[PDB]
Amino acid sequence: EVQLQQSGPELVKPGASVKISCKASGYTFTDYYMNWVKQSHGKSLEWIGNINPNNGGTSYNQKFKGKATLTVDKSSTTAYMELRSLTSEDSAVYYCTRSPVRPYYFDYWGQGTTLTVSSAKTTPPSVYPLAPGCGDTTGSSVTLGCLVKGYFPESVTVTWNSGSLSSSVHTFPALLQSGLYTMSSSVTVPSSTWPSQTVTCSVAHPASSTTVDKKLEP
Amino acid sequence: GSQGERETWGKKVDFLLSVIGYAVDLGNVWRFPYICAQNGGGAFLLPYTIMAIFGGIPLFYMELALGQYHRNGCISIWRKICPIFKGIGYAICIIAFYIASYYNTIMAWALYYLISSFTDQLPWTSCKNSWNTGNCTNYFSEDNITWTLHSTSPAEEFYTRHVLQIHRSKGLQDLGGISWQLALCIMLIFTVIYFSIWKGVKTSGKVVWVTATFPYIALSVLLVRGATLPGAWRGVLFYLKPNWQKLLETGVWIDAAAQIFFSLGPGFGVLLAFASYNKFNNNCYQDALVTSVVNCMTSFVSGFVIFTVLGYMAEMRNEDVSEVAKDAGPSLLFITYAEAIANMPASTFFAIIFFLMLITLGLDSSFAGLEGVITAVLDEFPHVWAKRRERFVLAVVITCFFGSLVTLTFGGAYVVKLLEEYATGPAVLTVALIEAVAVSWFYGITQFCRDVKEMLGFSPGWFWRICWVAISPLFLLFIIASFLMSPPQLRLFQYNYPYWSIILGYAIGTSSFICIPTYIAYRLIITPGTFKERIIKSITPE
Amino acid sequence: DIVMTQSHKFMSTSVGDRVSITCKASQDVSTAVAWYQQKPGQSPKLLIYSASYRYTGVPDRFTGSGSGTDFTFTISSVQAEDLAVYYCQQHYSIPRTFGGGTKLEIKRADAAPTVSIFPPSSEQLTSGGASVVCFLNNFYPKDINVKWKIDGSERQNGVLNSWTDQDSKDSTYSMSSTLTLTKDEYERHNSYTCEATHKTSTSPIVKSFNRNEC
Ligand SMILES: CC(C)CCC[C@@H](C)[C@H]1CC[C@H]2[C@@H]3CC=C4C[C@@H](O)CC[C@]4(C)[C@H]3CC[C@]12C
Ligand SMILES: CN(C)CCC[C@@]1(c2ccc(F)cc2)OCc2cc(C#N)ccc21
Ligand SMILES: *[C@@H]1O[C@H](CO)[C@@H](O)[C@H](O)[C@H]1NC(C)=O
Ligand SMILES: *[C@@H]1O[C@H](CO)[C@@H](O)[C@H](O)[C@H]1NC(C)=O
Ligand SMILES: CCCCCCCCCCCC
Ligand SMILES: CCCCCC
Ligand code: NA
Ligand code: NA
Repeated sequence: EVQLQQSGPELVKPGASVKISCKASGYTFTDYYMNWVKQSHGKSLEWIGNINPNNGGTSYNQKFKGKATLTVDKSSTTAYMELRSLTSEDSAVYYCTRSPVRPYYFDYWGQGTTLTVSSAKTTPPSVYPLAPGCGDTTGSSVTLGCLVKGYFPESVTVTWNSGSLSSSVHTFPALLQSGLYTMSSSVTVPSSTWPSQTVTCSVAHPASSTTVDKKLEP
Repeated sequence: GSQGERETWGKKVDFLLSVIGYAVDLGNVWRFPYICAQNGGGAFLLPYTIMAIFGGIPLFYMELALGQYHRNGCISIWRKICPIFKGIGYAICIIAFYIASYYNTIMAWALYYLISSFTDQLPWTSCKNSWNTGNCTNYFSEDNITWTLHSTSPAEEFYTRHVLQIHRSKGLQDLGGISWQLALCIMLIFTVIYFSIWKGVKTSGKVVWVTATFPYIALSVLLVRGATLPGAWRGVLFYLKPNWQKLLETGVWIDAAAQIFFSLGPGFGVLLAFASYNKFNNNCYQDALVTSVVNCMTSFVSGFVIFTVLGYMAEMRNEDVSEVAKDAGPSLLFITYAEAIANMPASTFFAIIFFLMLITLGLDSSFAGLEGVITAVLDEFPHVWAKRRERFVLAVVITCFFGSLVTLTFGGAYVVKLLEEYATGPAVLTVALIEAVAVSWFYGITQFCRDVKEMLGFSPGWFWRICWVAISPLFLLFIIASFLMSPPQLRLFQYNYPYWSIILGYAIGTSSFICIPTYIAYRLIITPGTFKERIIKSITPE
Repeated sequence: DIVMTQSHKFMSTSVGDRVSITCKASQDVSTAVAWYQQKPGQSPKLLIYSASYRYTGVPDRFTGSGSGTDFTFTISSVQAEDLAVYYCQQHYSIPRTFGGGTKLEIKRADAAPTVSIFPPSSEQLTSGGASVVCFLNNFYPKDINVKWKIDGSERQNGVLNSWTDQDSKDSTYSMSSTLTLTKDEYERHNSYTCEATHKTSTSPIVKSFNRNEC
């Protein structure tokens, strides 16, 4: 049960600073190096630096010297990384990963932390239901779906009936336009469960902390 | 008169190998390869020579000439040059007492490592010992093993917890008490140096025959051994890989200068004493040139001797030779290299000849080290001393032994670092600067060139004169200023030195040359007449 | 520093085929190469360490080989859930660098795109807008044309195509064509129609609906 739980998404204006946490469990925290890997959108992994939890023995990368600052707390077994002078390039997904001294592999990773560096205002998402017409042909399966328009940044989660069931859910990637994102979701459910039971799509926006739920109606 | 003339050398080759044996030591083996690897690689060869030709060689030759000309000790020679600077001859003495406090103890370790290498199975191979912890993980064990932040190797465990026993101390604060084993070892060493000095230059020219010739043989064996090891090309590559961007840094030049200073060991009076016992018409140029050219070459091949083995070690592990060579100290020899030796056929052999090599690397250098001081005191206090030489030499050796008991403690290595980097070093550089200034700007460089013109039959070239006049004192001045402006942060065995360490080091350092200004004040307060007349009797030879 | 170069940014394979990814390093590495697997939307997962050795909790189908500068990660039996981006990484010199990444796409038989058109909801009409949606589900490959028709006329403005990543169950792509329009313009037209042209059939799939209360 080696688990590495990081902090949530962060939306910060350029020039400011941001701190990311990393709570470790399931292993002896004082036994392994704690690392931080930066992954840009569509790019490769990029090792920032490590830190020795025993004494805080940091080892940064030359590319990140003066860019990132690593700290550690043994009292709660939690690592931290601070970034100052934030720019558009810093807008990426950051991981904190465990690693031994030798051989230096990254055995366990964190779930990641989506960082968005922009001065754009936190816009709440508009949730509009996408119900099939009353003139459509009900076959062996009906396809439902929900639409999300206008929100910032890329931090949204669309679930279906508390994650049950979702064995045919198709989620479409968000598209950015005029500083606002727009995405959509669909689900293929048989005709023997609609509209008999209750099917409700949930749209959560952690950046604006807004959760809107909409039920499909033919 | 009661006594007329002093003794001489038994043979040219004897002292020719004596000075070389003193120049060559531990530092030649492991310090130069490391500092050469991390400062431009092969490109470090360029500033290393420049700091030699302009800095090292002129000081070496200038030091070697005065001794063979005046034939006086480190103390009595100033009475014939600049009496007020006579304190120099005393300062060095005190300096020596500090140096001998640790420089021998190192050898002790090797000795303790040598007497433990007579077993068919070397102690630092297995983990089933009385000093190893539960962290001890060795090879010929389960595969797939993965190293941990707290994990240690049986070699590291053997050095740390057995011989050095540094786990029994919390630092400089609490280091007591003394280990009796290394005490017996250092007693054996203080005994083997006694019988090589007590009879004078007669034995110190004969004992050197073995101590100075053995390391080259052993280095040859280790060379042809390490060359046959698989993946040894990595260490050589890392050893010679040119990093010309390092030459732009003003640091590596200072590193080279300091390095070439300490390897040469001028300005200490040892070369003065060795030169004292020699033919008057004997050549000084060729002697100085040859010896030095060796002290360096020897460093150069020693580099291969180390990096082939470390390359093999990086091959057996997983690369980046810097990782296996992170620690820059005795641990590179006592842990890394030793652990590399343990994993080779005929390990007992390659261990014995290696530690024996270390000991012989140290003694010869330790022979002279005492030899210079003894010569100085005997020449300063003649016929009140020399009643027997064995008495005085014994009186020195025992004193050095009691002075080394602080280093024989559990937290002794800490003291070694502290004394070697914060105390003795900058003081030797300082007194070397004082000598370089005194001979060139007080006694006169012209008269010196005239003395050389008397000995060699011809006046030294402009290339050397211009070096003694300006290049050398600035050469030392640069190093001294570089150190004093930013003393290095000391670290040893996962232990950072306290902030007050520099205060203690400087305290020990300053207490060494308290004698020169107070002696200047002594003669200045003793000599009657005007202060200008006193300084005139202090500037003019006696 | 060290440059881990993956020449092939993308590689195609089928379910059950043998696939191998190459990794080129700057200098000689001996046997210090690690292979990580990163599924779309998840964190990287260590599969191979030290050239050939497998990590704990890794299936037998994942292997590793190589010794020097060129290294190879081999998969014997490709599964639908093996769909991920694979990375190689050196672990000898500081700093630790990674490869470009090889996105392993799965090749299979063609599939007919289930097209489904959807009328603007009343909740969107309340705010004062209307977007007709055209979903394209379960097809292969990714290359597919989408043409819109408001009232027989080819609509091209206000159309957004969104392609998802490949599927990890049946390996089928899916896309969404969105036609965003105003309420005023929406209430001036009745029957919308979206059509899709794929390689499965020469005749484009046509879906249509009426605004007059379906
Ligand atoms: C050889 C003589 C002349 C040197 C004496 C200089 C004095 C002032 C120096 C030398 C050693 C130094 C001490 C070294 C040890 C300690 C213990 C530490 O917990 C407080 C600082 C303290 C107390 C230092 C204070 C300053 C100190 C006492
Ligand atoms: C220079 N060559 C390599 C020998 C080194 C040994 C050394 C030496 C001097 C007195 C002794 F009793 C024993 C040994 O000679 C001079 C010297 C200066 C410093 C400084 N700072 C440190 C050590 C020594
Ligand atoms: C191993 O080392 C750690 C710290 O280095 C120490 O806490 C632990 O007690 C050691 N193990 C044993 C069995 O002594
Ligand atoms: C591999 O090494 C690790 C070191 O932590 C160990 O936990 C693991 O059990 C080893 N693998 C096997 C199969 O024993
Ligand atoms: C590299 C220096 C070897 C000798 C170390 C002695 C400490 C004093 C040196 C001060 C100048 C660096
Ligand atoms: C200037 C050196 C001062 C040292 C104090 C002991
Ligand atoms: Na030397
Ligand atoms: Na020697």
